[PDB]
Amino acid sequence: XXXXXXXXXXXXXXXXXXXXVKMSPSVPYLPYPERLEGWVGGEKGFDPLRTSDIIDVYWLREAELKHGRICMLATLGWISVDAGWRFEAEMFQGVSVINAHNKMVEMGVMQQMLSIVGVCEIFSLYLI
Amino acid sequence: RVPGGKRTQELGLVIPMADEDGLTDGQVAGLFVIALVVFISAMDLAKTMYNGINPAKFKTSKGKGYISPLVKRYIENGF
Amino acid sequence: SHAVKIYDTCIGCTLCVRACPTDVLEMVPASINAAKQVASSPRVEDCVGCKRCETACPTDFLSIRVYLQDNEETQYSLGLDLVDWS
Amino acid sequence: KYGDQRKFAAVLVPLTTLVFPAVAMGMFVLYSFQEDAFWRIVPGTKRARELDEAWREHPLFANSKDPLDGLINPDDYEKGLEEAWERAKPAGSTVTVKDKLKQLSKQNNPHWESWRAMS
Amino acid sequence: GRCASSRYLQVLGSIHDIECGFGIDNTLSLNLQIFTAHWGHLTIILIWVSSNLYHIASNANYSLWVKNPIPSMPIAHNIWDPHFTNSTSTPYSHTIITTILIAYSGIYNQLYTSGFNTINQIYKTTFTFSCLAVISILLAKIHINTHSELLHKLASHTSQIPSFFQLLYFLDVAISSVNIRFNFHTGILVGLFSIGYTGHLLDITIPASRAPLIHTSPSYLTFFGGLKSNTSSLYLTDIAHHHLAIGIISILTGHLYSSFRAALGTYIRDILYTSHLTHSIKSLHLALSLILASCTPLTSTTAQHIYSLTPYFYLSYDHIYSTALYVHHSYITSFLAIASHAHTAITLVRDWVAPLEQESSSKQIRIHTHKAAIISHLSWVSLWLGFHTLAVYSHNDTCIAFNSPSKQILIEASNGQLIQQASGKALYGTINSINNYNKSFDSFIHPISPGDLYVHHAIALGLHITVLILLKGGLEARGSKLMPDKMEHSFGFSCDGPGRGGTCDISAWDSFYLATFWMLNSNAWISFYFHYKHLTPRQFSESSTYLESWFRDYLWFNSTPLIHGYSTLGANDLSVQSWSFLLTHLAWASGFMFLISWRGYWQELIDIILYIHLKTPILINLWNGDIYTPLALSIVQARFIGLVHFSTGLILTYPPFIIGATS
Amino acid sequence: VVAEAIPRPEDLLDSPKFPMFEGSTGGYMSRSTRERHAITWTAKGQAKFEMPTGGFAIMNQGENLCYFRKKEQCIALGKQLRKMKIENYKIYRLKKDGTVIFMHPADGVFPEKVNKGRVQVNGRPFTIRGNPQQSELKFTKYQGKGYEADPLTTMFVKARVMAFADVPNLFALPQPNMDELVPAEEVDKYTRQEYTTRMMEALKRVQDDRAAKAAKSL
Ligand code: CLA
Ligand code: CLA
Ligand code: CLA
Ligand code: CLA
Ligand code: CLA
Ligand SMILES: CC1=C(/C=C/C(C)=C/C=C/C(C)=C/C=C/C=C(C)/C=C/C=C(C)/C=C/C2=C(C)CCCC2(C)C)C(C)(C)CCC1
Ligand code: SF4
Ligand code: SF4
Repeated sequence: XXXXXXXXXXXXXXXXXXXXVKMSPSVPYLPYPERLEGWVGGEKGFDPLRTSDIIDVYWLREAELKHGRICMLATLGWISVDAGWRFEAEMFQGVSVINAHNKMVEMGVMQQMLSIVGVCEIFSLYLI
Repeated sequence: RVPGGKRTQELGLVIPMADEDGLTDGQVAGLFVIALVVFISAMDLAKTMYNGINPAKFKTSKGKGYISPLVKRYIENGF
Repeated sequence: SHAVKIYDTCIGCTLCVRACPTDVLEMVPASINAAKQVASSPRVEDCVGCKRCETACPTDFLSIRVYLQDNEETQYSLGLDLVDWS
Repeated sequence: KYGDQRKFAAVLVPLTTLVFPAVAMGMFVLYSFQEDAFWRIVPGTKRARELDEAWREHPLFANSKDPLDGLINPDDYEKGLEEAWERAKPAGSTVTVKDKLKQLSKQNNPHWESWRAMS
Repeated sequence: GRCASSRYLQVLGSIHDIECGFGIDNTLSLNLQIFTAHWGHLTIILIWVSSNLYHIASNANYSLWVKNPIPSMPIAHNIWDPHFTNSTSTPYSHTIITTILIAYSGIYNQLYTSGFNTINQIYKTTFTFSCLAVISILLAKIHINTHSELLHKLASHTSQIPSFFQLLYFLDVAISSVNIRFNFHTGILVGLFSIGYTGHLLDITIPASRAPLIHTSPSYLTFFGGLKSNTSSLYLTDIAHHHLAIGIISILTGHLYSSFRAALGTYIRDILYTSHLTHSIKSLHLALSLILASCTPLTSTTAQHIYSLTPYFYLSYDHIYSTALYVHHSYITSFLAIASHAHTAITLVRDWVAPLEQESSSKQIRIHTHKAAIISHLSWVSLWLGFHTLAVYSHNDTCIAFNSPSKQILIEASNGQLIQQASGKALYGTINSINNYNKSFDSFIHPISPGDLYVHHAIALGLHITVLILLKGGLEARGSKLMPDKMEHSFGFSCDGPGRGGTCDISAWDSFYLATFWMLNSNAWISFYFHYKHLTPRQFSESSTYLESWFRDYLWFNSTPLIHGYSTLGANDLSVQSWSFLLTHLAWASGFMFLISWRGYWQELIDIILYIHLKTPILINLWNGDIYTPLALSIVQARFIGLVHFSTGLILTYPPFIIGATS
Repeated sequence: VVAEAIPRPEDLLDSPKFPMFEGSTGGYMSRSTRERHAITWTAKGQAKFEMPTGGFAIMNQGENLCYFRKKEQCIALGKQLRKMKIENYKIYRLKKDGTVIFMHPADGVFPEKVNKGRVQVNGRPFTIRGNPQQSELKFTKYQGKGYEADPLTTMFVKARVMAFADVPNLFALPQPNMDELVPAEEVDKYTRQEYTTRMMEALKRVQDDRAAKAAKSL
């Protein structure tokens, strides 16, 4: 029973049979969020907090991918800079990753990257 | 400055001016970029408000529309 | 163009017809009053809006009512002389 | 120096208070001669007709302008009205409910929204 | 056929009257247009805030004013005008340095109190508010698309039953829902915004006002009183505690209506149905009227309490800030107050369904049953106040012109004095029961004299007459004895013809037009009272019981520095003030002809001018007038344009006088 | 009634039908206007009259013909003539192409005199106060034009006003079941006459449920 009930008006509604509801496989006690059906991850059917009951999934999957992609790079960046991989050019002797951000924004190379990320994200905003 | 008004002259009220610049040209340009973004978005919004809603989109536009699951609840919760 | 409406309270005065400066109103036969006649406004496209008909109507509240429509004005409803809209 | 922002002013002030206002006035007087000019307040514009017809094409707003819209079963309403009028019909009156309503719906106002003939 | 020159005025007179739009067919379109307009207006507000913050950051001296605020003066923005002297130096610049304007808004004290210390913080704030403007416009686009997507989802929508058409009424349930809106407004937008501002104060404002202290401990919530001695303003700890209390109260209140679930909270309809109300809450004009009537006490109390209990650092030390803020907010709240009545009249014209003739069930019905009694008693109280204020003022004027100051009728303001005495006893009992006493309340209670009594009677007269005109217009908007069909016509229309006695100024809009003059006059009285008492409390206390004192010791006397601004002796930094003074006098007088001279004269004049143009050699072969036919302004347009000129002149003539007198 | 052959005023220079009139700047503005109104009449004596466009005139003992820009001027001259016991005057509107439209004594009988075959145009069968409230006709055919409503609509809204004051006996409209209704429009069961039976049974179920719920604490 994908539908929340079976009726014609929501005063004489006949709720679906309890054993016949679809139910999420991740959270077994919750009904399946049908708005997620069709999207890639929509087989674990995990959406408690009901943030897809309110917001178009196109937005959330856009935000989910951007977070994951940006974290996959950031995790690699932190690991490599910590293991010690400073770029070939000089002026890149930040000694430690934790102080790399404040060091580089002082040097002047972070303002460049923030601009380059900014323009691509503004282009992303038009795309989204 | 040539002050006017009794109180400014009889109290010595002065208007200090910074000898520095305030904001550098780079900061003004950074503000102007986002001002231009506001400007483009506002022109688009003005166009959309001028033309208004198009109800006949269901005959030509793709997709099938969407009512968010909370919007349905708000519909059937009352008015 | 304005909107000149005639209501049932008309008693066939013919004063409204006589007061109209652009021949908007006319008398039609009827059976709702002792005069056996009521006013009609077949040509409100020529109604300038002077409301002389309302001044001339002697019923308790005017049996003829002129509703001004300024976002509707035509060349006849404005009395244009120096300029033609046709 | 405390100046050096006047380099921005010498371009922006003449621009936004002379070039933009003049271009805006010229564009406004040009827009005034479009057939679409002020289509939301000026009667008899083409776009107003297209918008009204587009609204009427929507399945929800088909019978939206009808003041009598709402009667779920108009046949039941008409039958009940006819039955109620039959018991109250005065003596040998020859007026039926159907033609009475038909002639009460048909009025004679030729000069109403006649501006729907140009665009 | 096509239009005439009056098309521009006709269109612009209802350019934002979205109910009068031609394509709009349903409440869905109206509500969505209104919502998008709200988003655009919020964007405009955010851009204005960012504008002020930028100009304080770039073309100003916040970094120097913050150091020595009492004698220093803030800068609004630079002056770049090619009309000034390219030689010498203007009176607005320190010789070769750039030209500047002194800010009289009060943003400097606002930012200083809020915790700003550096220009960089103001620049970042400007950037953030521009970002918020972008966000608001994008939200407008988002909501337009979501509603259009619901509309498109009606291409996959059917109830399989004839009841499917019921969905027509629920398409704009997002905007038109009331219980959810009330719950979330009163809870989040009020209470939690107050709580967040308490957090802001505790984290920044109080830390950046004194020596370093404990980690924002609960000792930051005090109950001192008012007017911290050093900065002559309210304690920031008191402000944080006040916002915390208001936030808690409003958060608790916000759980009242049934917002998200049908099992919690009571419905507003059921609340009204069992009370003396049950109004038509689906009217947008009614909601607008009753929220404009809510912003009016808020703005009036803002004007009163920014001055009486100054909340910003060194705000009382500025002789121009205190008057300018009060006058500005008094004018804003007067406009909102008359707006409430105007939209109540529009509600009665457009969005009110009434019973047949006698069903006295609606509140508007019961008001309309005895509307004549209301208007007659309002006229009586207005007449009494006018007669007995003007007559006593005339007595004082005559007896003081006749060298007899002791023959005046000076009613001691005993009732206001009793209220002040009770409040002062309460405050003194509060203070005496403190181990940290010797507090100050600035102008919360002020010396009240017979002049105060007479001015208060004049203000009550003005309020009574403004309410009289507005209430009469609202109650007779749907029909009076003179014109018993007024609800068949528009809210604003020219007249009902010269017959039936003559019917000039008969519409409800004409009642608003008449009432705006009285709103302006009452506001002028209030502002004159405040400014006169501000300039010299002693001279006001003694010589303000006769109107000649108001004419001489205030207007004629205090206008000396302003007229001397630019003359044949040099110029001051008040030159703009004097020039704007004269320009606003010209604007005020220019609107007299739109009010006194009426259309037909000018229509004949325009016909003569058009005759000339169609008779001039070259013009006639290029322009026959058939396209945009020049016509005299219509009657309602003429009244509105004259009202606009009069309002602009009366309002904008005052700030130059304030600046010349106080600065 | 036979319309005459009123020629365009720019092609009838120096006509014997023109009355002797002084001539002023008040005449119709050529070079900008092409629509002219013409009034013709037959007089008995050369009685002086006043032109509607300034200046006086003397009629002709036979036919007369005048040209004016506005119908109002022609009607004013017609009233002036009729005061002099001159009937049989006709007023024509000349189109730009020269088409002659017969306007004032439209059916040959003056509008103040009852003539058979006329029908009350723009007539409303009630007192002026009988018009429906503007608030009732919002977003209908008569959005801001309550005085244009047909009498059936006025009676319908009057009955609605009568009904929507007995609040306790009203029927609240059931809330639609959005989540489980609303399939694709191709997914319908047709049977339109059965759909009203489904309406009847569903509304009966709704009313029975409401009565059962009300009879719990009432
Ligand atoms: C101070 C108020 C004021 C002003 C300025 C005017 C102005 C005018 N009245 Mg008027 N009038 C007024 C009050 C006023 N009236 C009042 C209270 C009444 C009582 C009913 C009348 C009754 C009245 C009648 C009955 C008549 C006039 C007429 C006139 C016009 C003839 C004078 C003229 O053409 O000069 C030019 C106008 C000026 C204002 C002179 C100054 C022009 C400025 C300084 C120069 C240009 C500024 C510059 C271009 C800036 C550009 C604008 C900016 C946005 C860029 C003129 C438009 C007569 C008319 O129109 O006949 C021709 C006429 O018949 N008036
Ligand atoms: C910003 C990160 C982010 C975003 C936007 C999304 C977005 C999405 N996820 Mg996803 N996910 C994430 C991180 C994220 N994910 C992480 C880190 C995990 C690993 C645990 C998962 C595991 C996961 C599964 C297993 C599934 C999804 C699914 C989905 C989709 C529907 C769920 C929804 O509506 O939530 C979108 C909205 C949010 C995520 C907002 C949450 C923000 C809250 C307020 C933060 C709360 C956490 C907080 C940091 C912890 C507090 C700290 C302390 C107090 C304890 C949607 C596209 C489902 C799917 O594929 O559907 C198509 C699905 O089955 N996600
Ligand atoms: C989340 C992504 C991310 C971020 C924000 C950073 C941030 C930083 N890295 Mg880094 N890094 C990352 C991922 C990331 N890293 C990964 C994945 C690797 C492994 C290959 C590294 C390897 C690395 C090294 C070896 C070093 C840094 C260093 C630095 C610091 C200085 C970089 C600099 O000056 O700009 C340099 C870059 C630019 C000026 C512009 C580059 C062009 C941009 C990044 C691409 C275009 C923008 C946009 C993303 C378009 C792509 C779209 C795409 C989705 C299709 C700075 C704190 C330096 C450091 O900390 O030591 C001093 C350093 O030496 N990084
Ligand atoms: C017989 C005389 C008479 C009486 C008994 C009243 C009685 C009343 N008038 Mg009133 N009135 C009168 C004459 C009178 N009026 C005249 C002549 C005018 C025209 C100026 C008005 C104009 C007027 C207004 C505009 C208002 C009233 C109002 C009222 C009521 C409140 C009291 C008030 O405002 O008084 C104050 C009265 C005045 C300010 C008017 C001046 C009084 C006149 C000059 C007295 C004339 C008396 C007459 C000469 C006696 C001759 C006797 C002799 C022939 C034997 C009250 C019912 C008010 C109301 O309706 O509130 C309930 C209100 O708003 N009256
Ligand atoms: C229409 C009548 C009217 C109105 C609207 C006002 C309005 C106002 N008065 Mg006021 N006053 C009035 C008549 C009125 N007064 C009369 C007749 C007197 C006696 C001379 C006073 C004496 C008075 C004093 C001493 C003070 C005020 C103050 C105030 C202000 C504060 C409200 C207040 O406490 O008033 C009190 C409420 C009333 C007076 C309402 C009474 C209304 C009745 C009908 C008036 C007629 C009464 C009658 C003459 C009594 C005769 C007695 C006799 C039989 C022995 C407010 C603006 C105070 C103020 O502004 O301080 C800053 C203040 O201190 N009033
Ligand atoms: C490329 C670039 C650049 C350039 C830039 C620019 C060119 C800028 C400009 C800018 C600008 C030039 C800006 C402007 C702006 C404006 C604005 C921002 C305004 C706004 C407004 C609003 C927002 C409002 C609106 C509205 C209205 C009023 C109407 C109705 C509707 C609405 C509400 C929408 C540089 C090199 C530097 C740097 C790099 C990048
Ligand atoms: S004046 Fe009035 S009552 Fe007389 S005929 Fe004309 S409409 Fe009828
Ligand atoms: S308003 Fe004037 S022109 Fe129009 S019908 Fe009445 S009298 Fe005739």
